[PDB]
Amino acid sequence: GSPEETLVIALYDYQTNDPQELALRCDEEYYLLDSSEIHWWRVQDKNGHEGYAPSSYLVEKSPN
Repeated sequence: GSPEETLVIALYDYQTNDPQELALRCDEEYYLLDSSEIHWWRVQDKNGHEGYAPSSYLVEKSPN
């Protein structure tokens, strides 16, 4: 239960200022890709949209 990839939940509706960031929705979650880093958490939407996301305005969801 640690494929180096989990899901997160956006506490607040964070918007993207460029293809670099990923638009987040309140209550919604995304696919965590690069969690090892620390500067910025990389997330991916089920639509194939990825971008840097603030790990601060969100929390880990873990599998199951």
